[PDB]
Amino acid sequence: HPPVFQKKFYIGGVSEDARMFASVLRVKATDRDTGNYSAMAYRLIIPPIKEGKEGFVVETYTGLIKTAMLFHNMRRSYFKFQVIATDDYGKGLSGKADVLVSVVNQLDMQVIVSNVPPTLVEKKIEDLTEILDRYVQEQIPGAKVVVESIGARRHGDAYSLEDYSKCDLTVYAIDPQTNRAIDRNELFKFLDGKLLDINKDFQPYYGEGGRILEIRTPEAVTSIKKRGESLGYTEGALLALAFIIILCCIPAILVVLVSYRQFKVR
Amino acid sequence: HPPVFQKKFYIGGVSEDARMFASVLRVKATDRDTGNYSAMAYRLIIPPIKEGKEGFVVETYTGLIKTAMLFHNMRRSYFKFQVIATDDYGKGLSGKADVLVSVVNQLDMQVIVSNVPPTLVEKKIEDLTEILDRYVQEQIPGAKVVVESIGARRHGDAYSLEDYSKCDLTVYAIDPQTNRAIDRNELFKFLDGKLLDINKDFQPYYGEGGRILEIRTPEAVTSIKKRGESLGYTEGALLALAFIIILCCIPAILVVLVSYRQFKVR
Amino acid sequence: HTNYVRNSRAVGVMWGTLTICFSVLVMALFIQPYWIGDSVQAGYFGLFSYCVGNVLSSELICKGGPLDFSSIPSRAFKTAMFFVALAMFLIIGSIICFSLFFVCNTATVYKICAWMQLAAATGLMIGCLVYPDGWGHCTIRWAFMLAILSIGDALILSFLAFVL
Amino acid sequence: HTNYVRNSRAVGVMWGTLTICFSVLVMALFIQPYWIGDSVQAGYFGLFSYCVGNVLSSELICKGGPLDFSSIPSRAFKTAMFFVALAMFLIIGSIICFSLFFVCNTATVYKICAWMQLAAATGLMIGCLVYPDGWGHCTIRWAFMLAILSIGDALILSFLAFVL
Repeated sequence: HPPVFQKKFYIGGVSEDARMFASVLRVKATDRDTGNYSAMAYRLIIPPIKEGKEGFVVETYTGLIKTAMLFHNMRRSYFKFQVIATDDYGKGLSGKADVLVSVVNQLDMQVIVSNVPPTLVEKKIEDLTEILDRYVQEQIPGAKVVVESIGARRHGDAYSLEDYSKCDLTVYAIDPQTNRAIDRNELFKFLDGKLLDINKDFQPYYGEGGRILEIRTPEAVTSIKKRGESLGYTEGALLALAFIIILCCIPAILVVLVSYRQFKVR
Repeated sequence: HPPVFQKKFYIGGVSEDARMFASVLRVKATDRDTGNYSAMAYRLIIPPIKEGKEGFVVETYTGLIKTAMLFHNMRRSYFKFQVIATDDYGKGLSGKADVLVSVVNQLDMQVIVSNVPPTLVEKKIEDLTEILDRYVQEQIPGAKVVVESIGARRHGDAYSLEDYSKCDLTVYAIDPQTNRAIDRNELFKFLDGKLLDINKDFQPYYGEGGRILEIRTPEAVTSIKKRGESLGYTEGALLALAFIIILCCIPAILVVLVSYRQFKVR
Repeated sequence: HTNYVRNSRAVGVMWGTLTICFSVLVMALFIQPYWIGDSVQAGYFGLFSYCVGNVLSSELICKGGPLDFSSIPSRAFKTAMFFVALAMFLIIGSIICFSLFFVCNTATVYKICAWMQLAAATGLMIGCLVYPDGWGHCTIRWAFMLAILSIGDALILSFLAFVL
Repeated sequence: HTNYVRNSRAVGVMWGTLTICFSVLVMALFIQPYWIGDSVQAGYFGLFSYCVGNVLSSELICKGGPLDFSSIPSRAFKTAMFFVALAMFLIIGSIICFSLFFVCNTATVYKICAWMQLAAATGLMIGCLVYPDGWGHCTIRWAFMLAILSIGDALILSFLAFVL
């Protein structure tokens, strides 16, 4: 007998400098009645990719989707494929579903900062993403917050300190219609407009004296100005040489004009 | 009743630019007879770290060790701590064990290259590391191959291509005595001396027509020469200006010497 | 007209000095790494070789150097390279017309080097006009501005050379 | 002695030109980014500010610039900075002794600028000797080699200034 999916279209998304076989998500095609879904073999049906890439993989008895490709300078290479789940340890019947996965850069990142330790954040990240994608999908049904990395709060000397009482949370939702990565400013504005409604909700999750603080910009956005180089001073020295020598030659022209003029006079 | 560990000292190790909450390893303190070890709560006892770091974490009902700290320029900050496992969903008795974890750079990496697709490698990585740490611990009991990243084979234009028939495998073993990271050349030589003995062994694992090919050096070692800048040509232009002007002033000295000498003569 | 012949031989050896100064200036204009760049791709290309990359990428590869007469994309870049290389060899020949100063007349050699600096200013003007036709954001580097100051430089050198 | 006075006024305006050339040379020696570096830490420090980092690290921070008389570590670096800054202001004063050329005697102003270039060569010699005492691998950059060529440069300028 075939399994029963939770969502008929599971929804994924990864990043550019993500490593090989990173955690995309875990799937669950449930058994219908008996709950004997440990005999399920989650497998794939994958459309062909250039150069023979397998690209997106999954395990068998965990359902955890992993990656089989690198992303040197690739961007928004959105991939749709099929996933199956075979009953009877890979012998019974099956149902199939599809997954979209996007590949995001540093510029498709906005940090959520709250006033809690980050290990509690990564502990309760399931319910955190659950409450987010509960109160965000009223924008668009088809949005799914994809957590990138959960660090301590970057601040200080060129954003190189860590606050442990606070946290960094790197997220992005899903484009279900044009099916690609999402720029950081709509990532700001779709979240920031309903901030207090979810500040209500994290009291069984943050605890007490806890709330969402701010929605700020990552660190490598600042480095974009830094890698752009400019006019130095050695260059300016050579330009100053040219300006010096034309500044020398002009009075030479005028004095030799007066010279040949007085040569004509006397 | 307390659990039963597999090894009384579990052994870990991470890298420098590893991300937050990365897969260190999974622990297993087994139930002794009944096999009812789903009521085990794997928890920690951690010595204090500077600035209030929690640093190394673990989950509860999976045993998977994760990270709670970043590594801007840190190196060989080896950490020993305690781990517990409480019976009865966190109410029974416990046994305790310890874990050493090192933090390695790009320079503590050597790539294993074989002639197999990388997804089969990451599939059978358990048995791969098992056969490695079977036939390597005859060097030192206390060595544990720590796989960093499994990519396709870097070659081509400045090592920027991928071979899918072949594979990259970034490993390192463990220092159990001086308890720190291991440089790449002993990582080469401890493996390369018994290559054919393990080329025998991967025939149920690679399949047929498969063996270990070579033990080569990662890509970022080459970039170390590239970041070292040198004398340009604008610099050389200014030096040439100085050399020109001394080359002009020396015959001026000699001609004005002859000038004042002939002034003395006539 | 004693002070006027003082001025004559003075500005003659000034031709020598300032000419070899702009010889190494134009040679520096050749063997630089920076011609025209951009900061929004993200590249610091240079029309003989070109390092082109993307955002925050560390490793860059410039494609060229000692030419094969086919390495750079635009033939307009090849032709302007030939103009400015003729300007290079011209100013080396102007060092040679300084070397041929003591044999012939001053009014001879001044007209020789005058014809030289005329052709130098003309060829540099043409190459500087050719580059934007070979060509989309840009950040222009110091090469073209050094060249456009060298325009008026060789213009003033040729004007005072016609004066002498 | 007509050709000899030709030589006299010729090399006088040569003092003007080559002096202002080394004025902008020493000003370039000041406002560079590279003093002494190293490639095995991994840093490109510069004794007024210092960008120090490690292997393959992208972001660097130079610590200094317009000084506070306390920013740089070594007082020997501060004192050698004061020597070479006196050399800077000296060569600016040598542009001023070129500006005071038309009032007094030639033999007066040549001895003035001779005393100048004497003190310039002496102070640059002292600062170049001081830097290795302030100081472990190194890769020396082009600053010290430009300075050590400027040593013999100002030496030759002062020698021919004593000649004139």
